[PDB]
Amino acid sequence: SWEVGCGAPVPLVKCDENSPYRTITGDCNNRRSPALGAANRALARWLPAEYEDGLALPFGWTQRKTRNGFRVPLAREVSNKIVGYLDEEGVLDQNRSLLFMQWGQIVDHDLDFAPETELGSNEHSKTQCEEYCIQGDNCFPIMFPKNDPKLKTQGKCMPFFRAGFVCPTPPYQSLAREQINAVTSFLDASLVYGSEPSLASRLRNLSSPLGLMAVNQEAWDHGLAYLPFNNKKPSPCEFINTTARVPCFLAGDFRASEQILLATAHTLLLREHNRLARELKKLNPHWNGEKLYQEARKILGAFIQIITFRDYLPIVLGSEMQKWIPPYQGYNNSVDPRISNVFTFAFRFGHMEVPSTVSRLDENYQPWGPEAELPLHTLFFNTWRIIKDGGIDPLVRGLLAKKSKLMNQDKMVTSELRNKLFQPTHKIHGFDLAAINLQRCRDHGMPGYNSWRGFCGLSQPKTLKGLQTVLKNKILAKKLMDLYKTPDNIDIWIGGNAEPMVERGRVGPLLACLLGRQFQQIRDGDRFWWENPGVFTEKQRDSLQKVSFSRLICDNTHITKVPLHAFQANNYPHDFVDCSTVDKLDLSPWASREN
Ligand code: HEM
Ligand SMILES: *[C@@H]1O[C@H](CO)[C@@H](O[C@@H]2O[C@H](CO)[C@@H](O[C@H]3O[C@H](CO)[C@@H](O)[C@H](O)[C@@H]3O)[C@H](O)[C@H]2NC(C)=O)[C@H](O)[C@H]1NC(C)=O
Ligand SMILES: *[C@@H]1O[C@H](CO)[C@@H](O[C@@H]2O[C@H](CO)[C@@H](O[C@H]3O[C@H](CO)[C@@H](O)[C@H](O)[C@@H]3O)[C@H](O)[C@H]2NC(C)=O)[C@H](O)[C@H]1NC(C)=O
Ligand SMILES: *[C@@H]1O[C@H](CO)[C@@H](O[C@@H]2O[C@H](CO)[C@@H](O)[C@H](O)[C@H]2NC(C)=O)[C@H](O)[C@H]1NC(C)=O
Ligand SMILES: *[C@H]1O[C@H](CO)[C@@H](O[C@@H]2O[C@H](CO)[C@@H](O)[C@H](O)[C@H]2NC(C)=O)[C@H](O)[C@H]1NC(C)=O
Ligand SMILES: O=C(NO)c1ccccc1
Ligand SMILES: [Ca+2]
Repeated sequence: SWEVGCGAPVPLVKCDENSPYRTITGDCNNRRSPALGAANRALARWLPAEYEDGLALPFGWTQRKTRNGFRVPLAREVSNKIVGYLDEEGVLDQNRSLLFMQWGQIVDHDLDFAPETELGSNEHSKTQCEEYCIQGDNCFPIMFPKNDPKLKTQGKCMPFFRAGFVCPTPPYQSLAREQINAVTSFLDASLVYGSEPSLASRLRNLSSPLGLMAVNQEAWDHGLAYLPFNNKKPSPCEFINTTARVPCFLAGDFRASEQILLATAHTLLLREHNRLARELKKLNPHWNGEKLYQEARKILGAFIQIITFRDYLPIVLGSEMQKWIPPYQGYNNSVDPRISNVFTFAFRFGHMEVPSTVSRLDENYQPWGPEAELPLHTLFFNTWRIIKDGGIDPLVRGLLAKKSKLMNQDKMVTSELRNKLFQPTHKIHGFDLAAINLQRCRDHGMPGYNSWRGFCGLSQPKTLKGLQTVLKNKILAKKLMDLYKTPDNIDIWIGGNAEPMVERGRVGPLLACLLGRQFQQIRDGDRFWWENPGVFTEKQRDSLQKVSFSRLICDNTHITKVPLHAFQANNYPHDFVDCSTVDKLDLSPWASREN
């Protein structure tokens, strides 16, 4: 038999064979094979892993060893000589709002999570790594090259730890090391509810039987909900500001707090759960807290799927969408809904769409006062700005009137993320997401760029001349070549994002294929897909295709003018209409009588 083996990080409890709801861990979605899709299982491999020693070591761990005859360049150099750029002018997407970049972060979070390894608390393994930069075990440092400013100021390297893997978390030796996805593979709102039983419970307001999610006690937004604070101390949200001491938010996903905007979207989804939960009491008064919790939750899952598949993917896969995601013909038991290891790196394209600053706007959408615009890095793990500086209406207006950063070949990643990133584990805004990303592709044992080129049925460059034509850019290919000595060693992340963009989307051929495939799979393979004959009622369905993110805002904030098409660029006030004119969720085909 196949490696029908491992699974140790795995929880395990049972399946009700005809239940009308998703489990909290994704289990039992597939009847033949229960665990398919579930949290805490290895990420799927669409191709064999590629390691230095064959089973666990990454390329660029042993200095002597080469990859196809050449040394792999240090990550931070690829970052320095290619990704980075100085001039922020003319870098914004003329036809995408900031929201376009944010919604993506929400979905890449709903689908995947690889926790780093961590067995070294109260040991000097966190110090033997940050302070002394000595490789070993799960400490895989990002070493700085020569001619690097950070050298003169931060040390020899940036600490970095390898991602957790299945079976244990200690020394494993026989099949190749596979990394862990720690959230459910189906798009189901597990970022709002959590992917664990342990946790979905702590997020809920059980004390009361209305199916409410627990909200913040200490603070309220002009009389509105706030994700609840988190116990865990030292939470670094109070480190960026020791005077204010405002903890991070506790949510379905642990990353809710990296940045003030993602934290804002998490609050817009929480309120809406409660808004639906309490409206569902009004129409079906004999429904218990659990019943309310589920049908409410079950809906939000639909809101996310719809918007994702209706308003988000076609302006991304562009014209390529149809070549990958055929219309929906119904659940197919033979499809593997799992998230592949490569997709988790393919979705990081969203990193080139992050602008350099976040704006705050007043009611007539104007600069919210003196310091209304802040550079991005002052917002990593920043909760005090929301709590003590306006709430979210000013911020949410921002995501609409403002634009995303257009990914473009000469300016890729903003400096805010490439030079001034802040990590929870350490205490300096001084990391590089590009380098970190590039190392991560290696930690996970990812096959080179041309492998994937071949996998998707695309040509495969072997020469500068070949690379110039594919990338359609002479200088870019040249630098890629000077560093990788062969298109075959080019880390897929940099590989994928350097290809020009497909017509009407925001990503190239390769990446369109990888993403194109994954969402096709998580849709055809989701038994709880919302367009699935059975999940909701026929009337209930027509009710739902009437949703917009524009409506979501109106119901949960005090913004009165929003646009009809939140994702594409929209100016105020021409493209801004008042809430009263926006279609709404008719919760009646839900209204029960006789239950
Ligand atoms: C201001 C915006 C953003 C910030 C500050 C940010 C920050 C980060 C950080 C620190 C990591 C951990 C990386 C690693 O250790 O390997 C990460 C991972 C990641 N990000 Fe982002 N990110 C942002 C936006 C986005 C967007 C917009 C997308 C997609 C549209 C995205 C997709 C991903 C993916 C796929 C990962 C690896 C995830 C996993 O599987 O655990 N990110 N980000
Ligand atoms: C950490 O957060 C602090 C509060 O959470 C923040 O200090 C607060 O912000 C400013 C200080 O410049 C003050 O706010 C308003 O009042 C001043 C006059 O004092 C006005 O001139 C300003 O326009 C402003 O609207 C608050 O009084 C101050 N609060 C306290 C208790 O001092 C810090 O700025 C943050 N520090 C860091 C390093 O991020
Ligand atoms: C800014 O981006 C927008 C999306 O990329 C774009 O609007 C879209 O243009 C498409 C053409 O690809 C139109 O196509 C739709 O036509 C009818 C609706 O009348 C529908 O039956 C079809 O399904 C089809 O999607 C749309 O009108 C629009 N996109 C959507 C999803 O409706 C803008 O043109 C861009 N702005 C500029 C100035 O270029
Ligand atoms: C159900 O979905 C699966 C997707 O994995 C489909 O699998 C295809 O079936 C063919 C047989 O005709 C296999 O050779 C391939 O694995 C898949 N086709 C292609 C072109 O790759 C399956 O056909 C779907 N079937 C139904 C009835 O829905
Ligand atoms: C959710 O459960 C109940 C229901 O709202 C919350 O109790 C309310 O608390 C606020 C002030 O904290 C006041 O409206 C009343 O004291 C309570 N009203 C009712 C109807 O009970 C409780 O605060 C929430 N639970 C959590 C953990 O926040
Ligand atoms: O994975 C993140 N964002 O997508 C993230 C991870 C660790 C610390 C801060 C942010
Ligand atoms: Ca999920």
